[PDB]
Amino acid sequence: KELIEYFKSQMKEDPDMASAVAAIRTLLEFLKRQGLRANLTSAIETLCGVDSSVAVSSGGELFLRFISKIMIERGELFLRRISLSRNKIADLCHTFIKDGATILTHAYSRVVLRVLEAAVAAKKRFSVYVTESQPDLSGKKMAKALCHLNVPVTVVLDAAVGYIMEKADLVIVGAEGVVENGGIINKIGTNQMAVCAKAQNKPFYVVAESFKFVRLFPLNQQDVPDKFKYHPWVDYTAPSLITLLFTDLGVLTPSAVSDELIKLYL
Amino acid sequence: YFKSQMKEDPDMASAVAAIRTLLEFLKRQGLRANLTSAIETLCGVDSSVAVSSGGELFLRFISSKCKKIMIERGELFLRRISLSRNKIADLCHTFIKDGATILTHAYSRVVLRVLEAAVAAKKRFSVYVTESQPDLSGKKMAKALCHLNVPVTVVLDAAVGYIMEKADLVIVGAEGVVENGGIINKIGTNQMAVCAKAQNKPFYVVAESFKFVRLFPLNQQDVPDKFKYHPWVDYTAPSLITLLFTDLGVLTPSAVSDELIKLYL
Amino acid sequence: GSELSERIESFVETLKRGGGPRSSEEMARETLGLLRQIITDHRWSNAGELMELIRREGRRMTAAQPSETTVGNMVRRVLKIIREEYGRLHGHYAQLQSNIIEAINELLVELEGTMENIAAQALEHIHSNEVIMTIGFSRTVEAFLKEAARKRKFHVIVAECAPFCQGHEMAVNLSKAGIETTVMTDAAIFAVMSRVNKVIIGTKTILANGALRAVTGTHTLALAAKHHSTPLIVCAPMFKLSPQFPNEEDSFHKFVAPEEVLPFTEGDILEKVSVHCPVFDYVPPELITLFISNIGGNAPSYIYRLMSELYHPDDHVL
Repeated sequence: KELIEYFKSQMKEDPDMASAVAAIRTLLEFLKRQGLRANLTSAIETLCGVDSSVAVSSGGELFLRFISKIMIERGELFLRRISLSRNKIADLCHTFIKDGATILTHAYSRVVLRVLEAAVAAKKRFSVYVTESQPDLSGKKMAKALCHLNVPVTVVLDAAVGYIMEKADLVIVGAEGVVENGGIINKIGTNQMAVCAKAQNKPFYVVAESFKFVRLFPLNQQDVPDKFKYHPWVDYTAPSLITLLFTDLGVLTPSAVSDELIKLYL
Repeated sequence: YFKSQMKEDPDMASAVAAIRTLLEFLKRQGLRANLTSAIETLCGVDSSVAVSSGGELFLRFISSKCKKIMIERGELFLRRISLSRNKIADLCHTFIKDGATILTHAYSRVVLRVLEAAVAAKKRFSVYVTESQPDLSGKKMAKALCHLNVPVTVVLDAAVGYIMEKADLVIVGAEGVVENGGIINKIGTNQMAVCAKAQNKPFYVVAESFKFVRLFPLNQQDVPDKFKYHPWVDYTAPSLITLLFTDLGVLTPSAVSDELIKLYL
Repeated sequence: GSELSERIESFVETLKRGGGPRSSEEMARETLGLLRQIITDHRWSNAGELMELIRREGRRMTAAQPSETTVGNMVRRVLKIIREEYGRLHGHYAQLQSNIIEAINELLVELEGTMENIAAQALEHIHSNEVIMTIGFSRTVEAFLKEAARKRKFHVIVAECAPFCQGHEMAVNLSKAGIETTVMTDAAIFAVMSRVNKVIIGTKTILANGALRAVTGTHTLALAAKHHSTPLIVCAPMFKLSPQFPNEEDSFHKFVAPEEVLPFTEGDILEKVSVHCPVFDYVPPELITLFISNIGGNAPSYIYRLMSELYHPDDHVL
């Protein structure tokens, strides 16, 4: 389908563009081309099939909710507003890093990269520990991009997150999708790090945008839909192990996301 | 001394090979200095806690015209160390259930012997093995276990917390048992023990008696740096260990200190 | 209005020198009265000039003493009142002053009533033959305790503070009412925190994440409570609630002269020894059980909504 063509076009033209943002852009571009609602649901399933991530599904659900003359206007405004979500999250999260603190980061993520790039711009000094993320060697890419900014990065082993947990002042990880109960769907090697951080009273921070809120409520690692895991690729982290949340809507607690979703009504 | 080939036959552990080498070199007071010389030389090849533990045990046992008694005692001790594994397996194979799910981290001869002794008793179970990213020994363990007619499954090192709820018990081998009760094992053992403790999952450990090292690590940094060398070993507190299956019997993490005190090492 | 400037300077000096009134209620009332006077005796045409002037005045008052988290709250409340009024009248540049004054008076009377509003909820959480302990000295907690001592009977234990032993006054005031109170040191908390059934304390400021900046020594009390699984209640009005998080803030505590910790008559060792005297501390939200406010009890997980309701997100930086 030309839908996948346009999706790959937006993904390749902009390398740092998120998957959900590109999906919403493609949906709004095809909207110019009732009956419309089924047409859209159909577009969202093909897109979801090509990239199996929670962010794309959340973005599609949010877009359709926005769809329920005026829609083009609201959609352009929404796209322009969500474009600056990275900067909105950075300007609020980069202040929580103090001098002399050691950071423990998970696999590569553009948002944490932007947060650290903004923190180092404020005349600060810290240390970072990136996990290799064995499933796919993206943690090494993160360490490379960090050392490119003149910061003392250090790649650690995927099984050493517990060995260096005592030498970490805080933990800042991304998220593929924020579930209704405040939990997060992140890389498969995230639930084990949060457990250790909680076992050693280490602040476990999470960085995510607003388009990653999804109407899901998994009770354990099994309730997660198999279409998102497929050696699973993602896991669910309980909200009791999360300290705070940094979103474009402002610094939120694990419980505020449920209130936001209830306000939105899916 | 001679090259690392007293381990020409693979089965045999490194500590037993070092003990055999030391005993044979003893057949060549002032012994002490020579022997310390020897243990230290031996250790260059193998940065492992089991080798140092066996060396310290032999040095304590040495504590010189009456060498008959020493040679006889060394021979008897070597025979006992050789019979170690059968006793450990026969005593630990009773804690495995029919249809239960087992979780292992890395390759170990002791846990493999335990699993084979359990499956020899007409028991059926599933085993999950971690790939052991540092060195791919988990795949070797799964290959050696698939031959025993056991439905083995290999999981990533980062996915140890995803399959923790499916597992019923956790059993792994220890390279060295610290005085307080903890264990010095592969880097991916402390995180697994912590994840198991958070779900009330039993955490069993199997190890011989020649691995009781007289150390007392306070954290991940107090451990000797020579054993770690991307580290290759970590420390696990005894509060995360349920029981210890050794050749002396089934004991608690608070019993190895009693043995080390009675030994006056 | 030179008299207004003189009053403002006197307030700033007494706040930066040794603080204003002794109790927080009087501090908030005086701040709100000063803000009302500023709004009355001053010239402006648009609401933007008034709101930016109030922002500047509040910034000055906060720079005078950053640890006094009672005046910035009133400034933000007045700013939110002005913004709500402007949005109601425009959603205006000739009669906006009187209505602001009426709103401020409505806020003042409820500010005073907060004490009774809090004390009225004493019988809902206190039962007979209960063992409750407290630390420090707070008027709100004093009223909350002595209001239910007439019909209910319980045992009270007051832990004094090491730098400034202020719990003695509270213990004496409670003993004068016949509650069977006991006095102890702040070093025997965990030793006695095994026969206690509940804990009630008062704070100086409530952060945005449901955390408390109370006197030094309450963090250990909360840790011991969470270890022994004892509900710890915090009685604090709404004006003790600030839209700021634990981190993202420097000068969180207040450091006073070391005279209270180590006297000046020690000798020469004072040249080598380094002494620090923190007045406040930080308590994470995970160790709090309930929040007794003027609008009833509330869990620590529902503080963000009260923040969004009371203050404006753009007025958090001030």
